[PDB]
Amino acid sequence: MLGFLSARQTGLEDPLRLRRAESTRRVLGLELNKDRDVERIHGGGINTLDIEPVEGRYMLSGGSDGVIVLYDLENSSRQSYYTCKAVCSIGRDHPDVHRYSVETVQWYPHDTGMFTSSSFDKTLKVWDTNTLQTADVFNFEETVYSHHMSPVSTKHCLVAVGTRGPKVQLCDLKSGSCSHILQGHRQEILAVSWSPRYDYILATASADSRVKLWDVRRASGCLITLDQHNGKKSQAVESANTAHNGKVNGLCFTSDGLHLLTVGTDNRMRLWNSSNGENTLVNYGKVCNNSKKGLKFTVSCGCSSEFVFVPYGSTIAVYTVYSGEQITMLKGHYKTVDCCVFQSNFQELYSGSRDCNILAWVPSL
Amino acid sequence: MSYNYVVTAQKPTAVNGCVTGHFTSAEDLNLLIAKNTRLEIYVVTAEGLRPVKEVGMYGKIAVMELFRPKGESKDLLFILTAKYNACILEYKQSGESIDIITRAHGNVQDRIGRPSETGIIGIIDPECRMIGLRLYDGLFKVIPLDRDNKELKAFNIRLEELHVIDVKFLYGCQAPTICFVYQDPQGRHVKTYEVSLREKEFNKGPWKQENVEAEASMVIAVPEPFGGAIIIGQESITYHNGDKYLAIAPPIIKQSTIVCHNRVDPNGSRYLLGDMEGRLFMLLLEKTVTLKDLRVELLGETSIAECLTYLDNGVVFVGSRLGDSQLVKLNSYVVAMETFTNLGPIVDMCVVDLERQGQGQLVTCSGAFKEGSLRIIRNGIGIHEHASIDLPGIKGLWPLRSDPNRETDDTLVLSFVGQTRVLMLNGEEVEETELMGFVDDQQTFFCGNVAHQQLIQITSASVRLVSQEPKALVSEWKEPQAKNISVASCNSSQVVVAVGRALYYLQIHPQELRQISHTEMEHEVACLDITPLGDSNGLSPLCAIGLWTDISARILKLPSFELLHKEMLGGEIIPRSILMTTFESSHYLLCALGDGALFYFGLNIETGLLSDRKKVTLGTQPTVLRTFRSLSTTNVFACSDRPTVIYSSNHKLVFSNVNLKEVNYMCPLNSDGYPDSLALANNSTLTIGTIDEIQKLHIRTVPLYESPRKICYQEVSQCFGVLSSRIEVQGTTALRPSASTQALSSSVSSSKLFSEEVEVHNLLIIDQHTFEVLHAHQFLQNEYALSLVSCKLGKDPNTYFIVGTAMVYPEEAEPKQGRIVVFQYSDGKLQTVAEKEVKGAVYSMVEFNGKLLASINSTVRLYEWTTEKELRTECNHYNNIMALYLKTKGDFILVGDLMRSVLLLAYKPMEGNFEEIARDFNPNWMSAVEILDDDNFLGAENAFNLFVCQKDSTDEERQHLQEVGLFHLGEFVNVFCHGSLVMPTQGSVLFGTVNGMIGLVTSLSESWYNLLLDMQNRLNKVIKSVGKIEHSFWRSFHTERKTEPATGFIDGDLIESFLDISRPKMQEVVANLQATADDLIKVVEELTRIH
Repeated sequence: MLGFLSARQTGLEDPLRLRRAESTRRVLGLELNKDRDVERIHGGGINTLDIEPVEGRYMLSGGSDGVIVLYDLENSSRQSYYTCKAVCSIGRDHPDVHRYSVETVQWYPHDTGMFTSSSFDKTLKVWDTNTLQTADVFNFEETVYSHHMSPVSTKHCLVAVGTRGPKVQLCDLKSGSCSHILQGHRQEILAVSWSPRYDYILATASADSRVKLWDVRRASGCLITLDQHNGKKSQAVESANTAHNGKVNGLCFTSDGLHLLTVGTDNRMRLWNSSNGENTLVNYGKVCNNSKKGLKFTVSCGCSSEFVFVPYGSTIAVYTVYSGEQITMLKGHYKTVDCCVFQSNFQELYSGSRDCNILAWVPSL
Repeated sequence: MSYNYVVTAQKPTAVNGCVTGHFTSAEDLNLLIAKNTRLEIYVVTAEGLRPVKEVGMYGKIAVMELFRPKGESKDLLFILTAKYNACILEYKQSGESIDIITRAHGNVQDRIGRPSETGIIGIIDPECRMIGLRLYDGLFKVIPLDRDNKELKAFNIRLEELHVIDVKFLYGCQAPTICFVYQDPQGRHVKTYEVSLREKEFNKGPWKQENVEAEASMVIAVPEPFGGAIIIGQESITYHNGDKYLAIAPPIIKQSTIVCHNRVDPNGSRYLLGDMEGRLFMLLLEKTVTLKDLRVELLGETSIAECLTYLDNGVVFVGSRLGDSQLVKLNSYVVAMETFTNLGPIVDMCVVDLERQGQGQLVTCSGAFKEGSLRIIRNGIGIHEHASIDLPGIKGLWPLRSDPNRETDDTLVLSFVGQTRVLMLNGEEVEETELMGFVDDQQTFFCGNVAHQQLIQITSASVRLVSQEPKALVSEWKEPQAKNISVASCNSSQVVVAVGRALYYLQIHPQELRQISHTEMEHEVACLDITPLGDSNGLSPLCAIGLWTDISARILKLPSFELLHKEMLGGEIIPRSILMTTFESSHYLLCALGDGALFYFGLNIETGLLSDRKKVTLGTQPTVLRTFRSLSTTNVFACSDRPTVIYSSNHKLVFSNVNLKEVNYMCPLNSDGYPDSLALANNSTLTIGTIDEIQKLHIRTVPLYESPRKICYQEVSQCFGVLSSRIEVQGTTALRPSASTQALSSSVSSSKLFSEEVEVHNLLIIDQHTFEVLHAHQFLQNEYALSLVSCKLGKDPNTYFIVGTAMVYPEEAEPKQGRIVVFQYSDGKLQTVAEKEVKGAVYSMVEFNGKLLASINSTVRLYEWTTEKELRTECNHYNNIMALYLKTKGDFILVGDLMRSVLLLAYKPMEGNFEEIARDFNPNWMSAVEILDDDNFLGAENAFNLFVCQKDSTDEERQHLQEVGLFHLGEFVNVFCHGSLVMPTQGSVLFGTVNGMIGLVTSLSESWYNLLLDMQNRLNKVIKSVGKIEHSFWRSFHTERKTEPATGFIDGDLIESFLDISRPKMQEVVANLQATADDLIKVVEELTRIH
């Protein structure tokens, strides 16, 4: 620690680099913050969390109980220990309460006053945070598995929605619209997410064991299909071009948006060239994934190394995006971990699991 | 309060970039210098360097390379800002109207992208086909060059290899090629991708990759004959060209890390390397032309080199962030011709109100290790040179008027080893001459212009009264037994020429030298004066004398020669000069001793009893004084190595420094070629000048050859506590002896409580005047001085130097052990008062209301001082990620944190504990911290920023600290501290940076902030910036996690630049406002009156 300080004061090594360099040092010795607590409201195992993109003060949580809990994560007690209280929650009394399991809940990129919620009650709901009413409600032929908006810009207001329907469904928030559809996947889509880097690029993870990347401005055809053998395998049609040996159900972009992480039902994580789809052959080993739903997992940023937090059984396994080397498996949950979500401001992490308990993970010393 | 002002006290002085090419015209070999915010251009001439242009940018200069594309007449210059503002700039200038011209610019910042560890790298192609940028890991930006790319549109190309050490272009390839060292898990390797603009992609480089050193850190692009690429490791140096491998490993390079190199021979035969151990090396390459072998000489020792460029003929400019920049001449050894005072990374500083004046002074801890020093910055005045004739060893200077009829003076007389010269000063042309009545073979002790149209020339021989109208000698007075004269002092009618012990009084009546009195003294006569005090007729009733043997100032009634006040000054140091002069109204006395230390007394002419006494050490060599009539009043020009001018304003004394290395003697001369000017002399030359009404800065370096860390001033001990840190390689032995070895008295800490190159920490007692190291204390094995205190604690009114230290062992990377020690220096010896063991490093210590507050790791803790002469803890506070900075006002306490921004922790006494009042929840990595007043607080963000919080006033939420000011400064600020360097704004806060930039901060009322705010944007309209870069972009808060415009801060420099713009373009700035032209121009200068 002291050498870090005596370098920074002298201007030996770049200050902001030493922060990056310092920050990976914290993510390493991160442990289950025992002096923190997330208040228990969700009656179901947590299917999603989401921490605010600007300042990251408030958090949304989703649950199988069809509930949306909204949390304050700050502390202002004269003590060093505290319990994240829920400021608001869309509970059973509420006129618009989700009827069934809530699988994604996402803060409106570039507007904290709103947020979004999709469920297994085949709806997508738009929300006023400050009043707690509703704004827009959408409806789908099939159970919603994943929804997302690009955190790049506000040149578009499309919401990617990945239902059990093989058609991918893009919903304009601006107006009702919802007519826009993307076509090519053949089985249930389990994960959607946009490129942080690229404005109109969307990724799509269906159960048909393939992944696709779409320019939504294009009225036909995806841009690439992730092929795991990099062509090497002479495969017959409609069996070729399959990312995972089993249904693909996890998707997160790399901090910069230069790669993609697919985790499938075959227990693999694969790191992918987000441009050409080149399987980088980064190993990670067997990553137990036997879920029937989406797999919500996050990526670290603002540190030298880029880690990737994938929920592994009753733990969150921590890898090194580009080395593939596992650091550890954050252990605190007694039941299977559903989701995890990384805090960029203090290199923290929050896990929502079927144990119905959201847990905080901070670095130590 | 709410809105603040930011203006420079001192510009960045450290060079993180230098580059050499034909910039100004095809044959003027320019040296171009990059100090952070500023860009300096110089012509190389055989003798010295010629400054052609110093310019300020809006952004930190990260890249600077010159290059010339085909068709273009002279080299064009690339720059890039840390905020990624690229620009290509030409330099054109007609007459003397000097222009810097933008040919292209464009910000290339990819919104996101992990910014690479080794940091920004800008390289340019040998043929000028493109400009390559490694900014972010896995991403190589490529700014094209083959068409009018004015907006500098670039495309990226993915880079498969993400950890990369350094990359360059290469010579003689058929397509732009990059050669980089990269790192996977198999160590560091070297590799080539050719670069294509049409494919927009890397293809296959000419030769295949090869293993290289674990610590291979640098890539030198060997030019056209030979070819290849040299790679600088720490153990070995390797060369790769595609068909050849060649590797050497001299034992003379493994010691230290070779950090910066430069091509010397344009055929790439000689290369200047350089490391952090200051060592300049020579890389030689040996010569169907291929490489034959490598070879490295050790050339000498320099300021630790950041950047270097060889000019012409052995001459080398040396850039250093780490100490004083140099200009060295190659000879075995290396002789620095010139050397440029860079305040190294200003690690700490202190305002010192020495001379208890209305003006304070700044002492830093500047530089690290070998360049490590203190520095004394303060305001001063230089002189306008006109004549500086070189007349060695002038023991005196007097002005006379040759023609009695003239009311101008045309004579200057000069004392020497045994005789006396005469200087005519032919209007504007000084020449030697003769004078009748005045001897040129006896050493003159006094002369001037006396009463009844007469002259005077007291020499060692005798008093020799002269009639001025005809010349010759009308009287001569010598001691009756024919003896010499001791201490001469006379005015216009009376003389009291001293001899040995005795005193022989005189009067200069018409044509006669009269005596009245003769008396012995207790001891031999030291120094005399009478200067027309009270006048009444043009006469004295007193006599100002000192003695030897007792050291006693003696004011005597004149005719009777009786003692009224025999003053005693003490000491073995004896009085040098003495004077009597009236300021404002009051009657003051001034006795200058042999060591500088000057006494100034309150005096009345009726009594003479000396009332109220002080001691303002204004030098170190003997201090001879001289009255000089500065317009409406008379001032006193003291003469030592630290020259001074003294005048008064408003019934209290002023001690204005003079910006000259040393002035021996001085006398107020008002000729006609030089009306009311100065005549000044030093050991070598005689100078004539005038007062510089523009008050600049004076700096006095005090080399230390090790690391200065902290600095606080003790007034009663009249000296400094300084925390030092010398390196020593494994019992150990230091490399070069530092200020902590050459102390007078030493000590090594004894403590037993805590039971291959290590840092050794000493506490340095440094006299405030001599600047010598009175005491050096060596701390325990691996103890780390991190905090320092000068203050008194408890009811015990003894002042203490208190230090908080830790225990450093390889295994742990955080200290679990440290101590707080209480020292005492008085009576010349360093006492140790008390100990205290704690469970980690102390990063901060400051006095609190009669208590010692200290930051022990992640705990802020408060100590009282037991009458038992030990420390007791009153209350603690555990909630912190890392307690780094403490600053106090009243019962409030500010806390900076490693990343938690700032807590305004409070203290309510009735229970005596730590109440958290209000916190900021912005996640800020902090550099420095400060209170302007109980309401507003300034802090320094790791990303080179300044924000101000505020307390919020109707519920429990009030614990949220509201940001009210945002600013990007560009300077990593290592320390704040209150005080001012002078005597429209409120309060005065000074800061020291890493780049050596010293900064004032102050506060404003809304009425100003608004008035000044438009004015700035109105300037940014009129001003054409260097790379066409916007101001409020350069001033917008920027980290990775945020970017927001400059609000709550006015840039004073932007406002100050207004006095350097052209005339009508000022009227343009006015246009509308809310205020006519000349109202502005005054108050702008009135705002110069603070820094």
